[PDB]
Amino acid sequence: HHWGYGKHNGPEHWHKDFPIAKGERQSPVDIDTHTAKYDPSLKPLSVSYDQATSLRILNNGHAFNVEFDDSQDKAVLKGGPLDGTYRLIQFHFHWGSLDGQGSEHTVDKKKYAAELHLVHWNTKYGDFGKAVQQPDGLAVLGIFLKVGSAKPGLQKVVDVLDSIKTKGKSADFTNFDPRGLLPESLDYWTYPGSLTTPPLLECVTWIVLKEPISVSSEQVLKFRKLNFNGEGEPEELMVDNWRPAQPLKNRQIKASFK
Ligand SMILES: CCCc1ccc(S(N)(=O)=O)cc1
Ligand SMILES: CCCc1ccc(S(N)(=O)=O)cc1
Ligand SMILES: [Zn+2]
Repeated sequence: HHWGYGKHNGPEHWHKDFPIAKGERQSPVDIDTHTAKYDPSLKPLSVSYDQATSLRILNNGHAFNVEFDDSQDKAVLKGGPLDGTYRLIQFHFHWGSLDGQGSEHTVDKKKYAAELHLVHWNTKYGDFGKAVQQPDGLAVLGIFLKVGSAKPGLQKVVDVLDSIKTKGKSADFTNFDPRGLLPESLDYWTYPGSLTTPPLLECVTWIVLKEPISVSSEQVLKFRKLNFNGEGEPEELMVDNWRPAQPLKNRQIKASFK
Protein backbone atom coordinates (compact mmCIF):
# COMPACT_ATOMS: atom_id res chain seq x y z
CA HIS A 1 0.00 0.00 0.00
CA HIS A 2 1.32 3.40 -1.06
CA TRP A 3 -1.90 5.38 -1.20
CA GLY A 4 -2.18 8.70 0.61
CA TYR A 5 -3.63 12.20 0.30
CA GLY A 6 -1.01 13.92 -1.83
CA LYS A 7 -1.27 14.97 -5.47
CA HIS A 8 0.58 11.84 -6.52
CA ASN A 9 -1.15 9.19 -4.38
CA GLY A 10 -4.42 10.80 -3.33
CA PRO A 11 -8.14 10.13 -3.93
CA GLU A 12 -7.86 10.60 -7.73
CA HIS A 13 -5.33 7.75 -7.91
CA TRP A 14 -6.93 5.23 -5.56
CA HIS A 15 -9.07 3.54 -8.21
CA LYS A 16 -5.98 2.12 -9.96
CA ASP A 17 -5.32 -0.26 -7.06
CA PHE A 18 -8.78 -0.24 -5.47
CA PRO A 19 -11.24 -0.30 -8.39
CA ILE A 20 -14.21 -0.27 -6.00
CA ALA A 21 -13.34 3.44 -5.64
CA LYS A 22 -15.74 3.94 -8.56
CA GLY A 23 -18.37 1.63 -7.08
CA GLU A 24 -22.08 1.91 -6.44
CA ARG A 25 -22.02 2.73 -2.73
CA GLN A 26 -18.95 4.82 -2.04
CA SER A 27 -18.46 7.24 0.85
CA PRO A 28 -18.42 10.01 1.83
CA VAL A 29 -21.36 11.80 0.18
CA ASP A 30 -22.94 15.21 0.29
CA ILE A 31 -26.02 15.18 2.49
CA ASP A 32 -28.68 17.25 0.72
CA THR A 33 -30.88 18.13 3.67
CA HIS A 34 -33.84 18.99 1.49
CA THR A 35 -33.74 15.64 -0.33
CA ALA A 36 -33.20 13.54 2.82
CA LYS A 37 -36.49 12.10 4.08
CA TYR A 38 -37.67 11.39 7.61
CA ASP A 39 -37.94 7.61 8.08
CA PRO A 40 -40.53 6.54 10.67
CA SER A 41 -39.24 2.94 10.45
CA LEU A 42 -35.96 3.88 12.15
CA LYS A 43 -35.79 2.61 15.74
CA PRO A 44 -34.33 4.70 18.56
CA LEU A 45 -30.52 4.90 18.36
CA SER A 46 -28.60 3.44 21.32
CA VAL A 47 -25.01 4.47 21.99
CA SER A 48 -23.89 2.36 24.95
CA TYR A 49 -20.31 3.26 25.80
CA ASP A 50 -20.42 3.11 29.61
CA GLN A 51 -18.11 0.07 29.78
CA ALA A 52 -15.75 1.12 26.97
CA THR A 53 -12.16 -0.01 27.43
CA SER A 54 -9.70 2.13 25.48
CA LEU A 55 -6.22 0.72 24.99
CA ARG A 56 -3.85 2.68 22.81
CA ILE A 57 -3.48 5.63 20.46
CA LEU A 58 -1.53 5.09 17.22
CA ASN A 59 -0.32 7.22 14.30
CA ASN A 60 -0.84 4.98 11.25
CA GLY A 61 0.48 7.45 8.68
CA HIS A 62 -3.04 8.41 7.56
CA ALA A 63 -4.68 9.58 10.79
CA PHE A 64 -4.46 8.62 14.47
CA ASN A 65 -6.59 5.83 15.94
CA VAL A 66 -7.76 5.32 19.49
CA GLU A 67 -8.24 1.56 19.82
CA PHE A 68 -10.62 -0.32 22.13
CA ASP A 69 -10.91 -3.79 23.60
CA ASP A 70 -13.60 -5.42 21.44
CA SER A 71 -13.22 -8.96 22.83
CA GLN A 72 -16.59 -8.52 24.58
CA ASP A 73 -19.70 -6.33 24.27
CA LYS A 74 -18.24 -3.43 26.27
CA ALA A 75 -19.02 -0.46 24.02
CA VAL A 76 -21.76 -1.00 21.46
CA LEU A 77 -24.03 0.75 19.02
CA LYS A 78 -27.56 -0.54 18.40
CA GLY A 79 -30.91 0.66 17.08
CA GLY A 80 -31.53 3.27 14.44
CA PRO A 81 -31.13 1.58 11.06
CA LEU A 82 -29.13 -1.26 12.61
CA ASP A 83 -30.08 -4.91 12.94
CA GLY A 84 -28.22 -6.42 15.89
CA THR A 85 -25.19 -5.31 17.87
CA TYR A 86 -22.16 -3.42 16.62
CA ARG A 87 -19.03 -3.31 18.78
CA LEU A 88 -16.75 -0.26 18.98
CA ILE A 89 -13.22 -1.09 17.78
CA GLN A 90 -11.61 2.34 17.21
CA PHE A 91 -12.15 6.00 16.52
CA HIS A 92 -10.18 8.48 14.43
CA PHE A 93 -10.61 11.86 12.74
CA HIS A 94 -10.18 13.49 9.35
CA TRP A 95 -9.26 17.18 9.27
CA GLY A 96 -8.06 20.06 7.13
CA SER A 97 -5.18 22.47 6.79
CA LEU A 98 -7.65 25.34 7.36
CA ASP A 99 -10.88 25.63 9.36
CA GLY A 100 -13.02 25.76 6.19
CA GLN A 101 -12.24 22.19 5.13
CA GLY A 102 -11.55 18.80 6.66
CA SER A 103 -14.80 16.87 6.86
CA GLU A 104 -15.53 13.97 4.53
CA HIS A 105 -19.30 14.19 4.54
CA THR A 106 -20.73 17.58 3.67
CA VAL A 107 -24.11 19.08 4.50
CA ASP A 108 -25.66 21.05 1.65
CA LYS A 109 -22.08 21.21 0.34
CA LYS A 110 -20.82 22.75 3.61
CA LYS A 111 -17.46 21.40 4.75
CA TYR A 112 -16.70 21.25 8.47
CA ALA A 113 -13.23 21.64 10.03
CA ALA A 114 -13.03 17.94 10.85
CA GLU A 115 -15.01 14.73 11.20
CA LEU A 116 -14.88 12.05 13.91
CA HIS A 117 -15.49 8.41 12.95
CA LEU A 118 -16.41 5.88 15.63
CA VAL A 119 -16.00 2.50 13.93
CA HIS A 120 -18.07 -0.54 14.92
CA TRP A 121 -18.40 -4.10 13.60
CA ASN A 122 -21.42 -6.39 13.51
CA THR A 123 -20.95 -9.06 16.15
CA LYS A 124 -22.89 -11.66 14.14
CA TYR A 125 -19.74 -12.02 12.01
CA GLY A 126 -17.43 -12.89 14.90
CA ASP A 127 -14.46 -10.67 14.04
CA PHE A 128 -13.70 -7.43 12.23
CA GLY A 129 -11.97 -9.22 9.35
CA LYS A 130 -15.05 -11.29 8.61
CA ALA A 131 -17.30 -8.26 9.06
CA VAL A 132 -15.56 -6.41 6.21
CA GLN A 133 -16.63 -9.17 3.84
CA GLN A 134 -20.33 -8.40 4.51
CA PRO A 135 -22.69 -5.73 3.18
CA ASP A 136 -23.83 -4.97 6.76
CA GLY A 137 -20.51 -5.66 8.45
CA LEU A 138 -19.73 -2.19 9.82
CA ALA A 139 -21.43 0.84 11.29
CA VAL A 140 -19.60 4.14 11.49
CA LEU A 141 -20.93 6.95 13.66
CA GLY A 142 -19.78 10.23 12.11
CA ILE A 143 -19.67 13.52 14.02
CA PHE A 144 -18.77 16.91 12.56
CA LEU A 145 -16.36 19.28 14.29
CA LYS A 146 -16.62 23.05 14.03
CA VAL A 147 -14.19 25.55 15.53
CA GLY A 148 -15.55 27.51 18.48
CA SER A 149 -15.45 26.66 22.18
CA ALA A 150 -13.14 23.88 23.39
CA LYS A 151 -14.42 20.31 23.77
CA PRO A 152 -13.24 19.21 27.22
CA GLY A 153 -13.69 15.51 26.38
CA LEU A 154 -11.22 15.92 23.51
CA GLN A 155 -8.39 17.46 25.53
CA LYS A 156 -6.85 14.17 26.70
CA VAL A 157 -6.48 13.23 23.02
CA VAL A 158 -4.91 16.59 22.14
CA ASP A 159 -2.46 16.30 25.04
CA VAL A 160 -1.06 12.92 23.99
CA LEU A 161 -0.44 13.80 20.32
CA ASP A 162 3.12 14.98 21.07
CA SER A 163 4.02 11.37 21.83
CA ILE A 164 2.76 9.98 18.52
CA LYS A 165 4.03 12.60 16.08
CA THR A 166 5.17 10.21 13.36
CA LYS A 167 3.91 7.15 11.53
CA GLY A 168 4.31 3.95 13.54
CA LYS A 169 4.33 5.59 16.98
CA SER A 170 1.85 4.55 19.64
CA ALA A 171 1.15 5.35 23.29
CA ASP A 172 -0.93 3.95 26.13
CA PHE A 173 -4.40 5.47 26.07
CA THR A 174 -6.31 3.54 28.70
CA ASN A 175 -9.26 4.89 30.70
CA PHE A 176 -10.52 7.23 28.00
CA ASP A 177 -14.30 7.82 27.88
CA PRO A 178 -15.47 8.33 24.28
CA ARG A 179 -18.83 9.63 25.55
CA GLY A 180 -17.06 12.97 26.00
CA LEU A 181 -16.85 13.33 22.20
CA LEU A 182 -20.60 13.33 21.48
CA PRO A 183 -22.95 16.31 21.00
CA GLU A 184 -26.18 16.61 23.03
CA SER A 185 -28.51 15.40 20.27
CA LEU A 186 -28.47 12.02 18.57
CA ASP A 187 -30.50 13.25 15.56
CA TYR A 188 -28.88 11.72 12.47
CA TRP A 189 -28.86 10.93 8.79
CA THR A 190 -28.16 7.41 7.56
CA TYR A 191 -27.29 5.74 4.27
CA PRO A 192 -25.41 2.63 3.02
CA GLY A 193 -21.80 3.33 2.05
CA SER A 194 -18.16 2.35 2.28
CA LEU A 195 -14.89 2.85 4.04
CA THR A 196 -13.58 6.29 3.04
CA THR A 197 -9.97 5.10 2.67
CA PRO A 198 -8.53 2.15 0.78
CA PRO A 199 -9.58 -0.62 0.67
CA LEU A 200 -12.88 1.36 0.22
CA LEU A 201 -14.96 -1.71 1.06
CA GLU A 202 -18.73 -1.35 0.72
CA CYS A 203 -19.64 -2.69 4.16
CA VAL A 204 -20.72 0.37 6.12
CA THR A 205 -24.01 1.64 7.46
CA TRP A 206 -23.24 5.34 7.96
CA ILE A 207 -24.90 7.21 10.81
CA VAL A 208 -23.96 10.89 10.64
CA LEU A 209 -25.06 13.12 13.50
CA LYS A 210 -26.76 16.38 12.61
CA GLU A 211 -25.35 18.38 15.54
CA PRO A 212 -21.65 19.19 15.26
CA ILE A 213 -19.40 19.33 18.27
CA SER A 214 -17.40 22.48 18.90
CA VAL A 215 -13.65 22.26 19.42
CA SER A 216 -11.23 25.13 19.93
CA SER A 217 -8.78 26.50 17.39
CA GLU A 218 -5.96 25.35 19.67
CA GLN A 219 -7.30 21.79 19.72
CA VAL A 220 -7.53 21.41 15.94
CA LEU A 221 -4.17 23.19 15.51
CA LYS A 222 -2.56 20.33 17.43
CA PHE A 223 -4.00 17.76 15.00
CA ARG A 224 -2.26 19.70 12.20
CA LYS A 225 1.16 19.29 13.85
CA LEU A 226 1.11 15.52 13.39
CA ASN A 227 3.18 13.94 10.60
CA PHE A 228 2.25 11.56 7.78
CA ASN A 229 5.91 10.48 7.63
CA GLY A 230 7.90 8.21 9.90
CA GLU A 231 10.66 9.32 12.24
CA GLY A 232 13.87 10.29 10.44
CA GLU A 233 12.04 10.95 7.17
CA PRO A 234 11.27 14.36 5.62
CA GLU A 235 8.44 16.05 7.50
CA GLU A 236 5.00 16.07 5.90
CA LEU A 237 2.28 17.63 8.03
CA MET A 238 -0.76 15.40 8.57
CA VAL A 239 -3.44 17.70 7.16
CA ASP A 240 -6.20 17.33 4.57
CA ASN A 241 -6.57 13.60 5.18
CA TRP A 242 -10.15 13.59 3.83
CA ARG A 243 -11.76 12.07 0.75
CA PRO A 244 -14.18 14.37 -1.07
CA ALA A 245 -17.85 13.55 -1.63
CA GLN A 246 -18.61 10.69 -4.03
CA PRO A 247 -21.59 10.09 -6.34
CA LEU A 248 -24.79 9.20 -4.49
CA LYS A 249 -25.91 6.87 -7.29
CA ASN A 250 -28.87 4.66 -6.36
CA ARG A 251 -29.13 5.71 -2.72
CA GLN A 252 -31.47 7.60 -0.45
CA ILE A 253 -30.38 9.37 2.71
CA LYS A 254 -32.83 8.96 5.56
CA ALA A 255 -33.31 11.30 8.51
CA SER A 256 -34.12 10.20 12.06
CA PHE A 257 -35.87 13.48 12.79
CA LYS A 258 -38.88 15.39 11.46
C1 LIG B 1 5.37 5.05 -5.85
C2 LIG B 1 3.93 4.80 -5.45
C3 LIG B 1 2.94 5.20 -6.53
C4 LIG B 1 1.50 4.92 -6.17
C5 LIG B 1 1.10 3.67 -5.72
C6 LIG B 1 -0.22 3.41 -5.40
C7 LIG B 1 -1.16 4.41 -5.53
S1 LIG B 1 -2.85 4.07 -5.15
N1 LIG B 1 -3.58 3.53 -6.47
O1 LIG B 1 -3.47 5.32 -4.80
O2 LIG B 1 -2.86 3.00 -4.19
C8 LIG B 1 -0.79 5.67 -5.98
C9 LIG B 1 0.53 5.91 -6.30
C1 LIG C 1 -8.71 -1.67 7.33
C2 LIG C 1 -9.80 -0.63 7.24
C3 LIG C 1 -9.63 0.49 8.24
C4 LIG C 1 -10.64 1.61 8.10
C5 LIG C 1 -10.60 2.48 7.03
C6 LIG C 1 -11.48 3.54 6.93
C7 LIG C 1 -12.43 3.73 7.92
S1 LIG C 1 -13.59 5.07 7.79
N1 LIG C 1 -12.77 6.40 7.46
O1 LIG C 1 -14.20 5.21 9.08
O2 LIG C 1 -14.45 4.77 6.67
C8 LIG C 1 -12.49 2.87 9.00
C9 LIG C 1 -11.60 1.81 9.08
ZN1 LIG D 1 -12.67 7.77 8.82
